[PDB]
Amino acid sequence: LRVRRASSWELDLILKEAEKYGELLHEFFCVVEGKYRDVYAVNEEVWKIIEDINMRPYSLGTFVGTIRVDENLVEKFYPNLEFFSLIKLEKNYVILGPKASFLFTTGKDAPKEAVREIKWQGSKRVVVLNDLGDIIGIGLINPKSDRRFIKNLKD
Amino acid sequence: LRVRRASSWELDLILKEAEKYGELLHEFFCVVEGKYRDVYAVNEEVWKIIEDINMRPYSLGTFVGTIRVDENLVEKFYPNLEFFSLIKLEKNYVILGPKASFLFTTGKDAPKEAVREIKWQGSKRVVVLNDLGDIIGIGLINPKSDRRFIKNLKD
Amino acid sequence: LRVRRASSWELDLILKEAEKYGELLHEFFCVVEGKYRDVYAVNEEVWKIIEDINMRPYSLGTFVGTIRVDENLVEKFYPNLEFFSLIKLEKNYVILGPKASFLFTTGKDAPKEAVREIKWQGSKRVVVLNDLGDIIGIGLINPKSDRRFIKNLKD
Amino acid sequence: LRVRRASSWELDLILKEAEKYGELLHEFFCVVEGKYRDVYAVNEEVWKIIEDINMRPYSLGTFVGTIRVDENLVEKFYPNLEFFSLIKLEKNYVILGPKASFLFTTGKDAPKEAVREIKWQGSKRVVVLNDLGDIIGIGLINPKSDRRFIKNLKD
Repeated sequence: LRVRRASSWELDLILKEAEKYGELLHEFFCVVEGKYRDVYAVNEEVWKIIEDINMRPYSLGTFVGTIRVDENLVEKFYPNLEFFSLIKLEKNYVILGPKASFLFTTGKDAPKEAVREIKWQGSKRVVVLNDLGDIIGIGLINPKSDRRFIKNLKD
Repeated sequence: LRVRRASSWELDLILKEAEKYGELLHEFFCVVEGKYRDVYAVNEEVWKIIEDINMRPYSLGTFVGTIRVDENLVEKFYPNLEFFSLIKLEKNYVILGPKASFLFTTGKDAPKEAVREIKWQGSKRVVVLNDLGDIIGIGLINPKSDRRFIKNLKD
Repeated sequence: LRVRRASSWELDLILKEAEKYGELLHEFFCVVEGKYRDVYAVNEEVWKIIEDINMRPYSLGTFVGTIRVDENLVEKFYPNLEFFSLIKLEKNYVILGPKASFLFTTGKDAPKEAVREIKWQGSKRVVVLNDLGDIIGIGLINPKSDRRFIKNLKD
Repeated sequence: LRVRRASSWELDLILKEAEKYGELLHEFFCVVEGKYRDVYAVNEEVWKIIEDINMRPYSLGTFVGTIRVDENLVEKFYPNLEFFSLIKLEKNYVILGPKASFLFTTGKDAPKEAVREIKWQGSKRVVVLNDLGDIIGIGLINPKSDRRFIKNLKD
């Protein structure tokens, strides 16, 4: 592993992803060149340090996902759920009732009737909130389906 | 311990507290009559059940604080930090920078220069947010002080 | 959906799994008959209640995995990581150094040189501990390989 | 603020405390000279770095407590609960039943009848485990009392 600050390109990929949902509140990222490019949210100090000193991933901050080239030969940032804690959430989310929220955390899809609020602006992937506004996972909207309207991806 | 649904009075005390900060998103509470009255956020089903069946505190839901009579012989709800996860936060909070946020979680007060945003409407106790908008504790505003502008109460 | 206490057979499937690793410390389980049989660790009181009163999964306790029929037409309990918190761990585990432990939590396999201790007794799946003895995930031992000796399954 | 590796003396104060309970599994600590000396468990890499580069507390690792001079003018390390995650626990602990464990996490003392196991070797402060062997807090043994045999200190 080489560990470095994120490239301008990589930041844009990370930003593109965050901006599907809202405002990216966190500025500083490092990349761990492994098999794939792992993205860490780092504090400003670590971001500064990493210029002069290689640091191991366990000293960096928070792993928030990976950059890979997808099927279409398009580089994408693939966030983990932790990445979403960096976002002031504004859109492409659904709020589920408490029962459905709970079930969602067990890997269950959510039915449409369980959706209390949806603010959807296009994204396939939506942030799934429980009824307390907390992120419980990421879901795949299934615009046509009812029982499985929000397909469980991550929880 | 008798375990019961919260009284209308007790709900009002709980609501009074939540409404210093925003909208109480959670409706159902039980009270565990111990030495003091412990408040649990319970789901609707448990709230319904508790009518017919005593349940032990470990089956109820989330302990969110205690009702006691304060110094002025005034009954107050004393929330724990968990109570605040029930509130759509709107006011009486401060947002700290990441460095100060971190230190706050170690029990440190926050200086005024660390305050990135304050939406204060009167309360002595403010919700302290980190720079990601997450609740890191409760603070006592010290309107006149600088180094200890937000006194650490809970984190 | 039907929620009931776990059958004798289901308890054996659960116990079989726990006993690969150690002593199952938790006695009481319920099953939620959904698409698949989901297993909840419940407290004794809930286990008692669920006799006379249906409860919803969000009132039950802790989701710990699912019973399904595998490829061999053999019923198996598939634990999630939370299940392992119910086990006094004794065997089929590895302990990783801190660097490898951290990386494991990011979905990385662990190399053999990272294994500080292994107490392996046959199981494909091993509990992966960090250097503090805390469960960080489950891994697939690849006895013959070096770079990917512990294949990451869950973390 | 000055951030440095822990002194030999400070390491002894930390080790003294850990060794009341078992084996300190973590070797590397830094100290943040604030109002008091705050102790951070840091990884080896950070411990190495902190030689040549000041880092802020938010980059260090895990805050585990504070060194202060007590009433007897004796320097002591005061751990927080997180410190105990660094210890292979061997002694000065009690194990509580699940009901009492839960109540303990709400700040309640534990009665003697709730103690399932006690391995006590002298310490006023005992690690309190739940019935799954997980640390739920620290308690003050009140050898002579029954209702409040384990006084709740931290949970």
